[PDB]
Amino acid sequence: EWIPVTKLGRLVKDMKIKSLEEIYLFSLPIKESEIIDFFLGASLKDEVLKIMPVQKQTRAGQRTRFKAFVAIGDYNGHVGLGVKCSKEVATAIRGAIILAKLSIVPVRRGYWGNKIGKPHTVPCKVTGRCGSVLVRLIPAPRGTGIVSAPVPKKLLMMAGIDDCYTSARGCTATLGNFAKATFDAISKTYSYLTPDLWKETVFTKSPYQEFTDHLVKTHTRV
Amino acid sequence: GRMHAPGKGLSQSALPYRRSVPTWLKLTSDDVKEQIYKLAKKGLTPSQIGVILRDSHGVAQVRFVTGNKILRILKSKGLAPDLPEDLYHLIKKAVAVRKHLERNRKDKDAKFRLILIESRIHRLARYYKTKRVLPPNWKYESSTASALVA
Amino acid sequence: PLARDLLHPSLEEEKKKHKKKRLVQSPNSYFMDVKCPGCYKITTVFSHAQTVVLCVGCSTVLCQPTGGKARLTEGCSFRRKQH
Amino acid sequence: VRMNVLADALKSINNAEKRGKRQVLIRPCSKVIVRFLTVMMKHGYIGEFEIIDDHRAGKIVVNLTGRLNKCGVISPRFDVQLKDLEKWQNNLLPSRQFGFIVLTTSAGIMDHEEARRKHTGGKILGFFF
Amino acid sequence: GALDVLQMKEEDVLKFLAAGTHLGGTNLDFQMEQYIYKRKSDGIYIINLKRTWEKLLLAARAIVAIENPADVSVISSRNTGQRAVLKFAAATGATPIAGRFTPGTFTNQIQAAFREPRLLVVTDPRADHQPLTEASYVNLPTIALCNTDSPLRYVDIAIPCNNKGAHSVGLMWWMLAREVLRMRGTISREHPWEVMPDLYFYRDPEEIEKEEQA
Amino acid sequence: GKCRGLRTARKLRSHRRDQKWHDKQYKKAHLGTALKANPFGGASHAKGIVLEKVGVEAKQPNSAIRKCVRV
Amino acid sequence: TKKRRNNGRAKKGRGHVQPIRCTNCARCVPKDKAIKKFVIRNIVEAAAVRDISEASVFDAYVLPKLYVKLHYCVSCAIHSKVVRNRSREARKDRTPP
Amino acid sequence: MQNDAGEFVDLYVPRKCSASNRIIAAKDHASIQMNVAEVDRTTGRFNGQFKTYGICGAIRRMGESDDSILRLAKADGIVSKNF
Amino acid sequence: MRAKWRKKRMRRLKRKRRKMRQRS
RNA sequence: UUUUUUUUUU
RNA sequence: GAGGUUCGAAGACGAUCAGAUACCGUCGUAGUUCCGACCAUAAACGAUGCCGACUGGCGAUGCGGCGGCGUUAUUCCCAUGACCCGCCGGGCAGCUUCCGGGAAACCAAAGUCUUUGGGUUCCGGGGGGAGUAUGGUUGCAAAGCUGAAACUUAAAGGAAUUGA
Ligand SMILES: [Zn+2]
Repeated sequence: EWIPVTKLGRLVKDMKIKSLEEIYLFSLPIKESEIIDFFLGASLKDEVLKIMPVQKQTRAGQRTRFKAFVAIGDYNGHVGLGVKCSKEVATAIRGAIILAKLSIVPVRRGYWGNKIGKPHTVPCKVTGRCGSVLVRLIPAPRGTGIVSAPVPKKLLMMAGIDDCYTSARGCTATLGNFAKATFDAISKTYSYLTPDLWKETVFTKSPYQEFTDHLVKTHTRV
Repeated sequence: GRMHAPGKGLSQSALPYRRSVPTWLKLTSDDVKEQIYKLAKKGLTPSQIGVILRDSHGVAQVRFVTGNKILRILKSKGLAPDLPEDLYHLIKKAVAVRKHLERNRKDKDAKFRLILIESRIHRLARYYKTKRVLPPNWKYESSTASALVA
Repeated sequence: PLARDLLHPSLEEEKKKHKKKRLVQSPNSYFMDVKCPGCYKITTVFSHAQTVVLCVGCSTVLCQPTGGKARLTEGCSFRRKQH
Repeated sequence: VRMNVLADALKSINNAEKRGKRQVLIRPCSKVIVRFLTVMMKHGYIGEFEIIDDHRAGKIVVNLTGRLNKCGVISPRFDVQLKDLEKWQNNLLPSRQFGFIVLTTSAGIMDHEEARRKHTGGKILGFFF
Repeated sequence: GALDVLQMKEEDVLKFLAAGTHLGGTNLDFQMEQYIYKRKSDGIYIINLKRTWEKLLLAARAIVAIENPADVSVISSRNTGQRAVLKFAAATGATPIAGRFTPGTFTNQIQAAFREPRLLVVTDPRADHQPLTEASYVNLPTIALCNTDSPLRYVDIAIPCNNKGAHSVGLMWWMLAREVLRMRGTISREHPWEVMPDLYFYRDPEEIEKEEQA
Repeated sequence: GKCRGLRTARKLRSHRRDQKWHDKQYKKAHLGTALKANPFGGASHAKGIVLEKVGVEAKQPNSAIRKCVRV
Repeated sequence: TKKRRNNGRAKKGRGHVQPIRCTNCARCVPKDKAIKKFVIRNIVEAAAVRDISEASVFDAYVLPKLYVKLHYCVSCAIHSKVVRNRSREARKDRTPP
Repeated sequence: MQNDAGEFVDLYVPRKCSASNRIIAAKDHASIQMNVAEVDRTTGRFNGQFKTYGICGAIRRMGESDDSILRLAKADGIVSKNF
Repeated sequence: MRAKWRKKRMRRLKRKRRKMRQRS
């Protein structure tokens, strides 16, 4: 019951794209939440963080608008966060989940010490900045859990990382800067140039050129 | 940068990579030493002995041509002055400052510069004390500075 | 320009730059042999001269240091030796 | 006026890669630095380099593959032993999967993994990853 | 293009000299210096014509690489390049935009003017700053007819040229059109193209009226 | 900037001790003046004699009359 | 914070400026910081020039002009109505037209 | 990327820029993947072969993409040696 | 308390204090 | 040409 | 200690108001001037330590050194001056700029800073009490330099958002 309105959206509906991983590869902007809903809708969970009733003071007075943070994650390998400020509590919450899903970014995972077993920690200790908040994720041995504030603890489990230690410098009481700074760090893990990424990337056909005749047929129909 | 000045100057001697004596130089080491001797008997500091040997005559580097430094050739013979030349002229300049100082006591720009130059001797003379260029009991004073110079 | 040839900078750029900061530091000065009108003797004057160079045979000055290169006289010709 | 020359070399190299260039121009050159670059050779964090013999402390030209994130110095040459060398790793290295802490062992300038195999510590000099 | 069948010819030299593609301007860009031979006595930096051919060919290779002509766009703000932009749009199938580039064409997916080209060619980054800035959010590769002072912000490939000159703009557009049509096989390389380059030239309204009346 | 040399540890201990006289917690405890000044004299409890019963007004926002005892 | 990068006056290089008295209130203010303008006013008002001209003996050869230097400090520059307050991007302007 | 058992354990493998050799961010929306078509030596017509050039958004955003492509194509032989 | 005239008052309280100690 | 103050948590 | 030309604390006189111990005007001592010894304070502000490496560019200014098509005066040649084009090193500097950092205002340093170490001095540790008390030392005085404690408070603060 969804109609695509863009190139990537059409490719998702007609099952010409296997998953989101190829999308991350080509750095193509995503502009539909139906892409994420179709792929991992049965394994994605969302949690609202804070709604502070912000307002303003003019010749009329105070009228509160609600702000909504929510991180969306499958608890396995994919998380992202989004914000939404509107006039109503429910409108902010719903839309923020759409944006959080829209801005989902790959979460790269690694091993600590022995490489046996499944990945549970970060590839390396990483930093992210938002305002004055500097969030540093530190690799942890297996079975420790998450050492962070309750909200980033939820964010790291939502991202799927099993064991973490976290150190934060700055005003972490500001939740938005706290989550956004750790997400910048998490987004820096896969962007971090590690030795196992030194292998030369074999360039693959972009989804546009790999599927061009189908793109033209659908666009002429629409 | 400079010791006592806020000058980030960049100008020194950029000696060439080729240490060899130029072929066109139709000069002998004995003649170079003889021209050094003629300048030495005249009473000239080696700083301008090398300068004269460079502008005229045609020597690029005395050290490159012969193999020993100008002060080393003079010191091996024994006619070199006991007081180092750089140490000497700073005392002369301070002497010049103090002559103007007693002529005009109101110049506080001169007083500051004199204090600056005095310590320029003091740090230099301490190093020369350690390297045995001058006796350890050698001291510099305003009263004996006039006797030191000339 | 991400990549510029540090190992082999161009001769035009190297001569354009300062005598320092080079691949191998070298003088911008040179040697050159003096012939003055009315005289046969050949003098040797190094570039950037700072002392009076008077010809013994001609009994006349050759170059007066006026800052920078020693501005020589009118009649004397210059021939830069050794490149 | 210049107290450390390896610290400058590692900083200027880091400053070049952050921009994204292909080569660096190191005004000084110490055998300590080149023994640091030979560890960079074996671990594959920069490419080959040459030394210009200008008779004045030498000059270094270094070719880069842009594979290095940060290279740093511990200017106080701290006396690291085998007991505390593991502590420097978890304090300095981004992860135990990669990265290297280099130190002037009495056996020569070596990375920390080679130090454990040789059972010899020394004075810490720097790190890279 | 290092191939001999793609090497330099003579009629192209005449066209470049007559249109004035090789003078550019006086303002020299630090990242554009490698495309300059030297400068005149008027500060006019003469653009090396070998570099204009090479970047034209390299640009042309990018254009022939796309398999859907309807998925390429052409944008013109200055009216001087609008006519050539339109002719190039009709000749190779590019989608034409003219006048004022409405905001949200590439980023806003809601309005009916939403376009998502796979390639865009740009007459001048200075006059087309808005499409290039909007190109920074859709990772859209662009080809720019760069001047000696054109701001190469969010540019991907640059062809040295004279965007100030009216005739220089139109000639280059026809020349890229001739190259891509030669390369794709629609127009043969063995014979000169039958359409005059003047179809790409924009003429002032007063001059157009005078010519029509006469 | 702060010193880093390997033979300045005495300077480190001195700079830390002479700057430790700058925080309200350390200097309050290690001068011996706070303990001589509080009526308790370092006492968590104390046996006193009830002298007077008084009523003290509350702070500005609260209009209350607390029941304090002078001991 | 700094409302003005210039800090009001034009003196960024030198340490001191000799003061000039304000015309409207007689208050000393540094010259470079004060609002100083050149005023050229005809001796006679444009409407009133004709009444004098009619009685004038001269064959239209006399046009005296009154030129007076004007100096207002900033407290009364506003009262004069000169230098009305500007917008946030407004400040960064110049002569005006 | 690989555990001690030899299995290839990862989610994906992002590309890189061919000049800066730096990982292109998954949400970097200014990074291009430009295709350069190739032609036969004699025919001069497109032969269905293209060469990819990955450029990270930042390098393009700073202004080094134009120089990086030229060096890469000349190295690959597309750009004439006598450039 | 303006900053300067609080300083003036503290000085004048100090001068009165000194005269009291001098007479005592 | 002037025009002071205004009340306690809620 | 020299003379007070002009200004001008203190002070006086005249206007303005309910009061005006002030702004306005007229005088006006000390002062504003020079000389010797004190006094050492300011928003002595770039409210922005010094030495050292790296770290975009564009149009300009000073000095010095280097190259030049030409214009112009000494003239009759070089040469000496002066304008224009650049290059090199030391500067006082804008201006733009997704270099970058910063809470932002704004800044190529207010960058290379958790991916934390080039050397080091001075200096800060919630707000008051308080630059106070006392001791010491300088000064003719006024005051300067050094400088607490008791006690008391949950905020004081910086930047930025829309109104008034
Ligand atoms: Zn006024």
